[PDB]
Amino acid sequence: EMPQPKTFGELKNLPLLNTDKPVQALMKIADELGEIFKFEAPGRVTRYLSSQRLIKEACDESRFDKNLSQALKFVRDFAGDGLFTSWTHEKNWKKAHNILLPSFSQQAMKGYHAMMVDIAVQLVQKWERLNADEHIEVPEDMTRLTLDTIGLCGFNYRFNSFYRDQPHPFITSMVRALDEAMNKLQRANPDDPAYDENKRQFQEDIKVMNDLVDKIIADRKASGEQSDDLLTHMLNGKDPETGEPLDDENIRYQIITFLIAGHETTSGLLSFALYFLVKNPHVLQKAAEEAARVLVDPVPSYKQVKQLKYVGMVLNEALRLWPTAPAFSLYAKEDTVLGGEYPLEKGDELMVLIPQLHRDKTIWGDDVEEFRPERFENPSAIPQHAFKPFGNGQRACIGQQFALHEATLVLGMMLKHFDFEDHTNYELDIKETLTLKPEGFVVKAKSKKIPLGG
Ligand code: HEM
Ligand SMILES: CC(C)C[C@H](NC(=O)CCCCCCCCCCCn1ccnc1)C(=O)O
Repeated sequence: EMPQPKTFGELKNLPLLNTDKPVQALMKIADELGEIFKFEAPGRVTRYLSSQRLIKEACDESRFDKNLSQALKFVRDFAGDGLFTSWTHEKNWKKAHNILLPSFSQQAMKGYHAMMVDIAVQLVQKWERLNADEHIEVPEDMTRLTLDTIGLCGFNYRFNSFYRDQPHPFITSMVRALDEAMNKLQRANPDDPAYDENKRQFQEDIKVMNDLVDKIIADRKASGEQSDDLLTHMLNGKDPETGEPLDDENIRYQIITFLIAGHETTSGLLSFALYFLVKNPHVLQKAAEEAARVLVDPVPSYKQVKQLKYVGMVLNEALRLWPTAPAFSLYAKEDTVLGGEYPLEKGDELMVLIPQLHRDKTIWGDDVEEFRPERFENPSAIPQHAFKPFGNGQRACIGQQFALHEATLVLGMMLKHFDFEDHTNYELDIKETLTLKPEGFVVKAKSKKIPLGG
């Protein structure tokens, strides 16, 4: 049979998720139980997969499709039928996928590059302007950068995060809505009066988000201004298959979806990469040498960013150890046998535990906990389905090239401009929300005093 972790009577395994750090908890469970285990809650069952052997089968699109976990279902209250929270079989999934894919291609990154540089220069200037006795709050600043980059490149909206101590009200509401959504994953009687306040606040937070986004869309339609950004493409684009464009409601859901993605999910990659670099100074030296050799102009060009090969290896190795969207869910399309040993019925759910997959010793060797960017020196020597930080197949991350372009640009500029000090000898503490973050990660940066382009 299938291993299963400890139970809590009629609550089955559900209380195991009643913790601050559920993914880390599930990883320990996988260390104990192996490549597959059953996880039961009242009314539901899912099987957690950790091995490349089984995950490669799960990633066969003829046999399994993307499932929406209860978490994703609660988030759908504000992300709607945007790309991330739609079923593959919903008309609006393929329609938006077809309309938006060209806006996310490697070719599209050339068009976003200048505005990415705009926000990256704001980060570099902030750090240049700190006084000698000060320090950097890494995740907080990386989030300023990533949120502002998606707002600007995406929809020509400036959140102006570097002008703020307290988040923009939209972000306050987005974060609190996401927290509420995932808090509901632990409530016996959702309709209890105790939760009346939570509900009022949730609706207020949804309205904050909708009002801003709907205004952004309406203002653009009225001006007729042809930016050339995601919003332009969504307003103008037609799905080649149906011949139809997106409606304004779905465009709003896509914008909210991109803003969530571009927040701590993408800034976590930068924060973990810097964490590993400061903990591995020889690797930081290699990466800084590439940045200084490649980034020879006052600001980076698109071409130069594509030449930061070792920087991209550092980012992939950070995604290997701490993928910031650490789990995705699948369902069986039909009755099928997994791995020649586990019979599944149509509808049965699977979870892919990505940090565990990325520690499969039969793929990576014994040293899986070492931070060694050289594992990605030839990124096509990596076996199929061994490395999945951006999900699978047609339901993989549409933002992968965007996230990697901004992370590579930013991290390159950081390494060119500053030497870094782990002045507190920071102890890794990974906070979990929808994403992963090295909470309390701080450094000091000493400027190399290299001028920036204006
Ligand atoms: C390091 C950064 C990122 C990582 C590791 C990541 C990871 C992932 C993963 C695992 C999925 C599959 C989700 C699932 O199966 O439930 C996904 C999907 C998606 N991501 Fe990303 N993501 C990142 C950044 C971004 C960014 C910056 C954007 C937008 C600007 C974005 C937009 C999306 C969208 C829209 C989907 C759903 C696409 C579809 O199903 O059609 N992501 N991402
Ligand atoms: C197996 C789980 C116990 C893992 C845990 N997830 C949740 O509690 C459920 C929370 C997931 C819901 C997130 C919904 C947000 C939808 C928008 C995502 C945008 N995005 C991200 C990546 N690319 C796009 C965790 O991640 O710590």
